[PDB]
Amino acid sequence: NIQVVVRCRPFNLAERKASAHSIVECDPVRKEVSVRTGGLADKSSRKTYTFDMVFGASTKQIDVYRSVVCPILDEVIMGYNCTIFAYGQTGTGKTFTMEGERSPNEEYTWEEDPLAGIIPRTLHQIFEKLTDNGTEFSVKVSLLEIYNEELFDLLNPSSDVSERLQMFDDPRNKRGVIIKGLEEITVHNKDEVYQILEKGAAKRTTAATLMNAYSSRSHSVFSVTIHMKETTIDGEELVKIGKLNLVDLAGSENNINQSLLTLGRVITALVERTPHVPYRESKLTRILQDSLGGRTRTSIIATISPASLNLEETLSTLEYAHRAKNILNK
Ligand SMILES: CN1CC[C@H](N(C)C(=O)N2CC(c3cc(F)ccc3F)=C[C@@]2(CO)c2ccccc2)[C@H](F)C1
Ligand SMILES: Nc1ncnc2c1ncn2[C@@H]1O[C@H](COP(=O)(O)OP(=O)(O)O)[C@@H](O)[C@H]1O
Ligand SMILES: [Mg+2]
Repeated sequence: NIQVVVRCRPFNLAERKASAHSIVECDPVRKEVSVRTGGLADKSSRKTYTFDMVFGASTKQIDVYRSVVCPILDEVIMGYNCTIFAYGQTGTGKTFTMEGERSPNEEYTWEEDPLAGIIPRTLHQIFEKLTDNGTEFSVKVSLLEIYNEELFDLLNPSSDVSERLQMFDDPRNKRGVIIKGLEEITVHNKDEVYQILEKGAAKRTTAATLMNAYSSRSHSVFSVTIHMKETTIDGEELVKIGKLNLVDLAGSENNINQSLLTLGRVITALVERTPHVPYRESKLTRILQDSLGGRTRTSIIATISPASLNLEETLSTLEYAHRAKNILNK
């Protein structure tokens, strides 16, 4: 059930000018990825894997958004809960896929930037798809990040990062938590998206100075909750509630990341049909417990490098991502 797509990234300038030979190959139509585990391009040993979708270095943001995100957003907009994770080693494109970047030289507007990733495209699309149509709706976002088993709010402008939040269990709905003091910001219009992300980015900078390897070691959860009162062309009024969580995981490479470790152990228990699934063992899996063998529609985007130096890590990531194909939820 859980859908797992692989995204390979392009070689950088340091790799192009250093004449880099991709040890990776992608077959979208065959949904397959091949990794040369040794030897030459003349003759070689290769390892093959089959996923739910595969995107090669040539894949653009728009490609990923139309192919994977738009269908998930329609489900959220149907009153569903969905979650998408970006998993992979540092330098492979987790943040790039989830948030994207800006085109150089102030070339574009944030709505047009071909470099924009999932989070920005998604927030812009919600206001598109709903505004036109006859829908009443509010949009709330929160940005909850985990570093060394502590919780931070990257959107609260009244508090500074160093203030960690407390998490408790939800006495109402089992298998869910309440995070005390976490800000939920209302996005009044599309021209409110940008400044929200501007503020999160800003705070991220301070978090980064307060904590070592922050961008590499933290897990970030950006959630958009949609409240809709849709009045069909007829006159019916459907009240729906959707939540999409977008998770940029800490680098997969290997102190200890308890949330990463637990995540991997939760997948193992799920796919090996073990009675005990160790959710409670980390903040992340407690937060996102419903996304793992829960009533949530989840997708994993595994990001790999094409360079030869990263073979062991890309192998490790493919292997990890293949296994999660066997987790049944919803
Ligand atoms: C000086 N400032 C100029 C603007 C800058 N900025 C806001 C951004 O460009 N973004 C932050 C972001 C994002 C930030 C979060 F906290 C959480 C989630 C997210 F998706 C996405 C992108 C960058 O890839 C983006 C790329 C494309 C379109 C919009 C935004 C930043 F403020 C520096
Ligand atoms: N699919 C991609 N296309 C183009 N550049 C990419 C892609 N994936 C990653 N990159 C680049 O690789 C670098 C590290 O990427 P980043 O998104 O920060 O990854 P991570 O969050 O996994 O550590 C950045 O320079 C980003 O420009
Ligand atoms: Mg990152």
